[PDB]
Amino acid sequence: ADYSRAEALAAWTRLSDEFIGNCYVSVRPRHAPAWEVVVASAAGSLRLEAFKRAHDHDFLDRLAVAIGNWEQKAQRPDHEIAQMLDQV
Amino acid sequence: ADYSRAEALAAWTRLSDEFIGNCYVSVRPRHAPAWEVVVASAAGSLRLEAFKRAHDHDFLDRLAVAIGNWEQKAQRPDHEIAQMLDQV
Repeated sequence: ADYSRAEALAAWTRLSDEFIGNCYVSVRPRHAPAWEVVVASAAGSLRLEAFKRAHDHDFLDRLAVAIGNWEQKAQRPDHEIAQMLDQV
Repeated sequence: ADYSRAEALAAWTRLSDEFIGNCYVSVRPRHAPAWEVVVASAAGSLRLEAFKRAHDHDFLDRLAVAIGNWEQKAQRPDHEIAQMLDQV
């Protein structure tokens, strides 16, 4: 079970759990568990659990874009967003 | 360009402009205008402008899923969300 990309996004982001959860709610496809399910299942890092579930359900690409969009609104440097997107 | 799906979504959602904008921020691909550009360009309905731009840039499907997900949290009936998804 290789969660390298999920772990990388978990480390890279500077967003709050509130904002990460809001992104998850928006981008979640129906075959992925709802946010409340994720939160309940989470032992330890919540953003790691969310990003693992996005990886498992093939939407981490979209979740990474959402996270990068909210980081852009908080003036995260463009090249740092592009570095994250390349990796994740 | 056929904007019927954009109009359908604009005539369906019960979310506020601010909530729609937050979904848009998450789902927007890089080649779509930022939310503030949309806001500045809308001559009529802001939500319709946003949905037309999503149609143009091939993300209206994702925006519709995001809005449906937030409506589902507001206890919008499940068949209504599915009607919107079927149409849009």
